[PDB]
Amino acid sequence: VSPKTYKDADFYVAPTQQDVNYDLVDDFGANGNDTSDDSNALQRAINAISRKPNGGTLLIPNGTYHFLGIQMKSNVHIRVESDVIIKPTWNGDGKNHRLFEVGVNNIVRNFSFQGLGNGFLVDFKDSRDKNLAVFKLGDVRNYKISNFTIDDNKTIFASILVDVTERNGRLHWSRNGIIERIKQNNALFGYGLIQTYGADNILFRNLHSEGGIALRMETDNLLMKNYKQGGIRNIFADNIRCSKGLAAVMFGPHFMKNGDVQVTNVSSVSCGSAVRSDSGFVELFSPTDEVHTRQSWKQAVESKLGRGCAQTPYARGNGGTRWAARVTQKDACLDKAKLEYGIEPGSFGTVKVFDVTARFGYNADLKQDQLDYFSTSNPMCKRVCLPTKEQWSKQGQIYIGPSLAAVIDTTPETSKYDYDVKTFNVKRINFPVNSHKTIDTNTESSRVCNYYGMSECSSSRWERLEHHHHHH
Ligand SMILES: [Ca+2]
Ligand code: NI
Repeated sequence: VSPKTYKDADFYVAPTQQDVNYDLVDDFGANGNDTSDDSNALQRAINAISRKPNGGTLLIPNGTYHFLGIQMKSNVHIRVESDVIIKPTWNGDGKNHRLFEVGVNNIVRNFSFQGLGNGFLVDFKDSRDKNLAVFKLGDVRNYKISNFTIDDNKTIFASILVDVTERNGRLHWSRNGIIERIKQNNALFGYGLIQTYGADNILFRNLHSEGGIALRMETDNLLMKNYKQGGIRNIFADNIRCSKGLAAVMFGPHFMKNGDVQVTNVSSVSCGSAVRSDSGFVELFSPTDEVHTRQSWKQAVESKLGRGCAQTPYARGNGGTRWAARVTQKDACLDKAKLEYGIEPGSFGTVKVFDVTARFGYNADLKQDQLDYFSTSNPMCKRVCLPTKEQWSKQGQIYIGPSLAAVIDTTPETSKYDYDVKTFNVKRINFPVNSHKTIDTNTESSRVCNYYGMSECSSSRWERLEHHHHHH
């Protein structure tokens, strides 16, 4: 079997007309030389540009800029010179920030943002703000974002949120685009370069995440739960790479029913696996006017579903009055929950991954529920470490240690909502004897690691100091 082919114009069509072309410093008064905020300048430039029926280009010239919460607009095409450094402007209000928002609070049509030459840098290393994404996308169509390195500091926040937004009683999200030639350094395990929530006809290409997951197809979030709208469809990716992370490519549908995805050329070095699949699952949320306790919400649920059909309900945020519970993964329970609440576990349609190469290493991101898969090849749990509380205060959520497999697949969960990640020409390099090529639901495991008394990771290892950057 052969992969499906395509051309860049299938996703993104560049402008044929242009009314204006400006320079961020010369025309708008950005200062590339001090540490002042350049947000106003950038936005004034963007605004002036979208004013014109055919828009135009704005050049961001060499220098160091500070931007935050900028609002993109239709028919603006930003070009960024290769010695630019972009930094998040400081904001101490403790909320979730992004450098750039595309179709989040408006509607955006023909838009691009491109590094020239060898690419530029977004730098988070000196930021005091932990809550940062580079781009958040909503209602945007026909776009290209392209060319740069993100120097992260394990912030909370996939860097690029291919996300939904809410306008006039429905959800909206991005249709045709390309996101390509981006490297991320020093990402947090539970995050990475791309996270997708709602997406039609998007090409993801030449993307690399150091840590976490490069292409996270984990389709979750409030608005989609509530509106029963969103998810991803007809996604193409090529050249997805992981280093010192969980996975290059990950499928995790949650509650959303997703479309088709095709991936070619997946590589990883020193990651959990090159490809990862999770089963879908259902959470039932208690009503927002009823006052509930954990035990009362479990009871409402076991009442309609059965003894044993609810998992341990957790708290909705702070408050303590609103509750959510996972339906147990048993066809029976899942069946009644379908009949009774009209909702089921999520899945993906046709999924094909071509050319997967996983190179063994010693510094993968590892989840605690994966450690027992070392039983066959690493029966003394060598080279696995626990991060200190200063490094990560919820000890046991993340470990650093040897690669486990080419492909991890937890999808066999359930009967009716199972989905099929087809993989082709899968290779491993330098895995030890008795190790796993695929890990699934049936794979034999057995505790060999000290979960909470094993030795702790050096600062050097946690902070990836051995990696001297050369994007310079
Ligand atoms: Ca400045
Ligand atoms: Ni760097």
